[PDB]
Amino acid sequence: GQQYSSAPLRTVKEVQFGLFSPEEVRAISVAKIRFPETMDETQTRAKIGGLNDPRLGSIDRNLKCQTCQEGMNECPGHFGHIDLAKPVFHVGFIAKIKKVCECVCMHCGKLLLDEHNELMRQALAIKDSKKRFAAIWTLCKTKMVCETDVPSEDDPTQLVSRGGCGNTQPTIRKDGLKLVGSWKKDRATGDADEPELRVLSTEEILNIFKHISVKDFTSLGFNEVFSRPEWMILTCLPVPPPPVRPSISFNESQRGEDDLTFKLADILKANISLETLEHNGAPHHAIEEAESLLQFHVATYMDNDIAGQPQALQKSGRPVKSIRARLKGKEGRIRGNLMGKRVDFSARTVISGDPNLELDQVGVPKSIAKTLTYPEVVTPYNIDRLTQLVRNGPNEHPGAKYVIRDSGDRIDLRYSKRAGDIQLQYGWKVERHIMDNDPVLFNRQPSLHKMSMMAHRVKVIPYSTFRLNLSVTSPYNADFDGDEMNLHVPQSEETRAELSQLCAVPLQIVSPQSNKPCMGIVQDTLCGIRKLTLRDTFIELDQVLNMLYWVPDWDGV
Amino acid sequence: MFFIKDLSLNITLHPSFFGPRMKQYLKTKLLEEVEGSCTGKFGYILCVLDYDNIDIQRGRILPTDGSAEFNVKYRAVVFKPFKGEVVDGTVVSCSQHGFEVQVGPMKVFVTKHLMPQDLTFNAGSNPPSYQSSEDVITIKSRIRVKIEGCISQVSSIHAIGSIKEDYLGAI
Amino acid sequence: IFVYQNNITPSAMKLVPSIPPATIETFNEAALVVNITHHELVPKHIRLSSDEKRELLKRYRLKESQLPRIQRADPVALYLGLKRGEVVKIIRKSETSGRYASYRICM
Amino acid sequence: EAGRAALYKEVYNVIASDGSYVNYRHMALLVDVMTTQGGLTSVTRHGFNRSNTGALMRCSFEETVEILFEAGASAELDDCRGVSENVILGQMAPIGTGAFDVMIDEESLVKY
Amino acid sequence: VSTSTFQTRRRRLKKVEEEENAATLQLGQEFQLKQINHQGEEEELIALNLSEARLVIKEALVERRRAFKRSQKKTREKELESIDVLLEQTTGGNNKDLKNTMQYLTNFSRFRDQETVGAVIQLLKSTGLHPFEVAQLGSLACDTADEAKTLIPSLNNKISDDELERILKELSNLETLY
Amino acid sequence: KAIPKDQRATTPYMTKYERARILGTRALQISMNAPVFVDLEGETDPLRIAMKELAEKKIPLVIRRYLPDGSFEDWSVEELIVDL
Amino acid sequence: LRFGEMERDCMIAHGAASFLKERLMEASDAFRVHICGICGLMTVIAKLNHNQFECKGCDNKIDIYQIHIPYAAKLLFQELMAMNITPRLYTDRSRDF
Amino acid sequence: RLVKALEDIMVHYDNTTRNSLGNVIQFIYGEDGMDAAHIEKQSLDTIGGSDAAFEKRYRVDLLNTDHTLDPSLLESGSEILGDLKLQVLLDEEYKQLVKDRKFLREVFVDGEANWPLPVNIRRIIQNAQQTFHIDHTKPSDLTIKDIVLGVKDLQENLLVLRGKNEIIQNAQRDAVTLFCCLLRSRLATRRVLQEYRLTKQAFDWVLSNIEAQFLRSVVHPGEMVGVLAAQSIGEPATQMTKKVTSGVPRLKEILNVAKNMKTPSLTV
DNA sequence: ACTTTTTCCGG
RNA sequence: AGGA
DNA sequence: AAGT
Ligand SMILES: [Mg+2]
Ligand SMILES: [Zn+2]
Ligand SMILES: [Zn+2]
Ligand SMILES: [Zn+2]
Repeated sequence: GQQYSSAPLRTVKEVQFGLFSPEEVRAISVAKIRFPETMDETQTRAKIGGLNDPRLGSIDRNLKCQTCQEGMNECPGHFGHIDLAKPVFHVGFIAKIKKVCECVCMHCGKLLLDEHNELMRQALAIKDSKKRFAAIWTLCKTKMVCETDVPSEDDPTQLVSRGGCGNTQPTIRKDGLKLVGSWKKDRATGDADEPELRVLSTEEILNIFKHISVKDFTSLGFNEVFSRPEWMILTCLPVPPPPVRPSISFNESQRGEDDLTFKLADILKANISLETLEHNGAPHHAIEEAESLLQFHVATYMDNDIAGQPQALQKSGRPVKSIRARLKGKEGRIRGNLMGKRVDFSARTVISGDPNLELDQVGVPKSIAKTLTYPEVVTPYNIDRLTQLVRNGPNEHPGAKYVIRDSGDRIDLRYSKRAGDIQLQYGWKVERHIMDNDPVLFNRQPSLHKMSMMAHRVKVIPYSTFRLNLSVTSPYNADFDGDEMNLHVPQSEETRAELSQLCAVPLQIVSPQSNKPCMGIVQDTLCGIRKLTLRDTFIELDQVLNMLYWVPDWDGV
Repeated sequence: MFFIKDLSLNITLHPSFFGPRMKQYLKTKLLEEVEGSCTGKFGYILCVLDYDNIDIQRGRILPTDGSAEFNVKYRAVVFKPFKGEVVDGTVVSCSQHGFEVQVGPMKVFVTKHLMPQDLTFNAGSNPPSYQSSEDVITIKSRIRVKIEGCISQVSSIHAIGSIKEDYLGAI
Repeated sequence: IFVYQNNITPSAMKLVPSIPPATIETFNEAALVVNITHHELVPKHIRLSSDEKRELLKRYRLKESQLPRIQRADPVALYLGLKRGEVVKIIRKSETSGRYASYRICM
Repeated sequence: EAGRAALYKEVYNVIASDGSYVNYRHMALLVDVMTTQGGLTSVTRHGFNRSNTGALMRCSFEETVEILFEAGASAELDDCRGVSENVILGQMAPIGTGAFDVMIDEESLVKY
Repeated sequence: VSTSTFQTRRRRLKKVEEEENAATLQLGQEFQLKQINHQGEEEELIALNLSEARLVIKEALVERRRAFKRSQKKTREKELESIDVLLEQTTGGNNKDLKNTMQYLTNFSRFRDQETVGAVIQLLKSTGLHPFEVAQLGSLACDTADEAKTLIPSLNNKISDDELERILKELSNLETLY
Repeated sequence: KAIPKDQRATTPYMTKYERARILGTRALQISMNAPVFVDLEGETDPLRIAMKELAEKKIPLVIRRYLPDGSFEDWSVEELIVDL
Repeated sequence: LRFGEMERDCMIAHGAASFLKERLMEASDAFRVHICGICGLMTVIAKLNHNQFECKGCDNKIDIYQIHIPYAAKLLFQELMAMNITPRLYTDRSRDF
Repeated sequence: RLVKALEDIMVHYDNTTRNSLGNVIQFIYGEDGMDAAHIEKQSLDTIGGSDAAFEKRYRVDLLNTDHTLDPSLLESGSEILGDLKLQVLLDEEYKQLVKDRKFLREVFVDGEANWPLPVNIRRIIQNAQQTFHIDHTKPSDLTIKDIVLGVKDLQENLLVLRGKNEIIQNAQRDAVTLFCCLLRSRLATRRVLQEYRLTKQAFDWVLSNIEAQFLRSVVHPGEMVGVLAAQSIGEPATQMTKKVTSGVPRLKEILNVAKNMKTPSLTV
């Protein structure tokens, strides 16, 4: 249950994507984030002012968050930060970094081609940011020299100086996380034969990226406000709060920290070695060694499943779970937690056919009706019935499980010392049992049809199976050979209208899939209906009279 | 100073109020919040003008809660003070530190240091006073202060002022 | 329109845009042997005026983007000499309505 | 235009082969979607999923992270017109029930 | 929830400069010379000289008592008692600010009559000064042009000394003798 | 931008979705103890009440039909034809 | 139980906009956050008790909104931010169309 | 894929079929603007038969002693013979019937008459017969103006798109072309009088019903048509069990827009 | 040279 | 490891 | 089993 907030409530109209500037990370940050140690202020069970809650979110459950006073269910996480000793590439941008080096001068930071070249001014025209970059790259990738002077937009005899620097451009190729270039050179007009082979430093690529003009990077995919190229190179790493990397604290004295917590620790661990290594008597090879390891961890934390094979693995052999891996399809945030969801007010059991049920009704076993609960508001129309169900308790059929006051507090009728003496008030919700003739959404998975999920009238019945009319067998595609089905219960008088008025079984009869009725008379009834209608088939008074009474809407004639 | 600002408050009405006395209940609920309210953005909202012609507009029914949200377009008299603004006000409180001045809805305090040197604190008077070679500044006395700086404090705006410069002080 | 048998040399092709506002079209003779427009599957395409396209957009409250597109290199877009931005009205037969009119803007 | 008519004929035939019948409009729409682009746009990860619709909508299928990485690097703006974006935001999607808005008129209330 | 206005500036990420407010007539973003009314038309800023402001609230609240008694169907020291009664009627009482304001105005007003406030507004709204200078000129009683130009240091070169001193003379005549 | 009543071009008839959202909305309000605009001739279900309110076109709600461009047509549940 | 992609589809098919919203919020995930009106992030240090709001970084103690999104979405957004990506959420629109 | 590809597509309040970008997929849903549930396979009688049998059916010649409508068909029978003014209407009428025959023979090349269309007219007429207790012995109280103009008037009201402009009005005439075709064929002067034997009331009733039933049949702005289509192809796909690649793998080949196809063929 | 999907639900 |  |  979440508390009242004086803050204007709106809906999200736009999602403006971008990159975090290192300046923003240091601003939004509630803590920095210096010690790999989780908590235990020298074994003393409570969070260290180093990693998790040096003002972040909050473990302990009891003991609320130091910053947003709220605590647990209300307190979102609070982001921190780690100021990295040397800059490092963000894994995901490794090639959009490389491709930007390929378009710009590796010394002056100017586009290798401009409004002077015609193929370039053609690509510069493109409106789609992704396609405009695509064309600009395929053009500037070949340009192996930064041009000093280029022929004027008329004659080759008079040449215009487009911009300074003449320097030869390196032939950039990647070596799993590192960018190694190979400058063309000169030496007595020839050379290469054997060029200049040196790996491009993260910091030098950054300084060039900083120098790329607004107009320039803007001509490429980029945006000056939300995504400048310099921001693809990580300077200041954001520390995600505990809600993101929960401490699965089994029992009292036993940690159980998340993989992301371990991985961030490894980053910190490596970041400290590098920092000290350089500040101290710098043995150079040792630095480029400790740097490359930091690049590894910062990389493997976001994505662990990289082509350049060392797959960072927890000492257990089992690899560390990437942030990428967490978001990756079918079962995994987007697909498994957002597009799909495990829900409440849902029930499932074996299905069985009933010829005495109506087309649109579903047989609901008592046990399930007694568990599933609709929240009805105490109104002058219901008050009297409602109190009787409240009195009836959570144990007998037409009964109720909870009562909810204006004060927002839940009253468990199963335990309340006031379960008998309970006087309802208008505006209170009574969580009553699923009763006869309530609309419920009934579905049989897979669900490749709009008709695989239809609304039905509840019919509370004995025996553990969901009973269903035989003609509705086909749309769901269910047989009674051990097939099971789902039942979802609407909570609003509004979500109910949607079920009853749009997706009820009778509405769903004549299908748009093939402009024909999608339900008919199947099995027994079909077989008997033939046998019954032959010219040879005659029925005596006795039976006729029963068959007439059996039709519920009989004229009595 | 003292403005006539066109503003608009989004009010969110419960369905039990969807009776004829709705435009009535809304207008009252507006005055409930807006009137007497104080922001740093617009200052003290004091009085809502033209009650009869308050624009309720159409209330949009909110998805899963039956409540309707209306943007109430209205016009009111506001008061937002600024630095450099010279205000006339009556004294309220007085101490060894200085004196406070009531200017409309806001209290402006004058430091002993933001006052001429000649005027000194006379503790031995009922009530406490500030005594110049010619002037006497005490509780009920009228003053003219230059507002030197403002602070937006929750449900108010307090300011610091000086009666040091020319054509300021006891009136 | 230049109707060639086997090829137009890359030297010669470099002179096609060089004379504006006039426009030039290259056409391999061997392609023209049969008219595509006469085929069963090819519906009537109609070039719209600047005033007609202005109206189509007003009447369906569209931005140029929001329209189905025809490629500049499209057999029919070539046959009709469609320039980028020009719209074709495609009057096709419908098993549903009898006559359905689509629209395609030139890319 | 002929590509459309061919592509439909070809689709329709797969259906009628198995014996089954699907109303025109359905196959018509699929065909028309692949087609409106100006050419044959595959119902694949690199086909339709590589179009100009909102990042979240696109990320709900196949390239997810890589999609979102680009979304940030190019500073994409999701319109939030798509279904997928409203399901992800826990909002009422502009679908059926949500394709319009409901308001009270004070005048028509003080009338009844 | 709080109050919004006609100014719909979309500060996309680019937060600040929230530049100072002064008698450089550089007041807020909100309190700008060019504004937009309900209707959408560009209207000028409305600044009131306390008396112009007293008569506004007086009117507003009086006409409010009318509407309240309509729906329910089915001399300075003495102006203060009269006012402090209307507040008890119309206002929620909780508005300690309006009660304080109404008294402050009732006392500090230069012009008592509506007829008088009109003539002040005429005389002043002909100089072309910013509504703020116009209010401060009608609010602060001045004698030397030096006085006014020193107290409203926005005036500085916007008017002749002799001109401001002609206006100051006529303002002194209009001043209703309590 | 808002389309004037005299210039409206949508159905004079009410959509299946409009009707289903009106009954849901009125049922939610009637259930939230809202004022009911018709004699509840023995009626106790907020949907049945809402259906009756609609039957006598006595629902004070207004459908804002939005167009792909953002422009819209405001139509009253009073004016909308319920053939359905 | 599961209300997966396929069941989402059928719900979209019927046109049950509210039913789906409710199935994914009320029936499951539903959570409330405080977001900055300047940099649409869950940055806001909402002390919803003392009525104090703030977003240091923006120095915004005023332009703050309340929003209802699934808890998994608060998560996704934090995870995207964890990887330097900013999924800035805005309550108004600039683009039109 | 079929779903994820089409999800965002639905019918808007301008009968236009659009995606999340507001880009037009179809100008009117399924080329006619009708809900697939409201459509039924009906026979377009004008399509086939001998050019001779067509004449026997739809031709009325008030200027000929043998091809006029017998006074047994209508009360006007006697006074209607030789009326030049009415023959202009029956000619107008017959001239459209022939235009339609030739039109249909373009749309449906093989002459297939069984096409799914809204409003089951066969039943409207059948029901008028029991509703009004149609006497196949007595002459109708219908005028030739009543029948001919009557159909013309109904046509003006079979509305799909509503806008007051040529673009929309032409689009409207278009989307309604085929239905009118059937309607004119089923409501021709001779057909009404000789076959059905409807009276003025019965005819007026048959008309208003078509109108209402037609109006009823149009798609609902909000219809999630994208997902609907995706599923209406997707599900039948699940029930799948010269020699060219067919079913599931051919469909797989299709959506993929695979160039390297298994069974390429040309039909010359 | 190089990547990614594949119907729905007790331990 | 197992159901439809 | 396909396709950058
Ligand atoms: Mg089975
Ligand atoms: Zn917190
Ligand atoms: Zn250079
Ligand atoms: Zn912020």
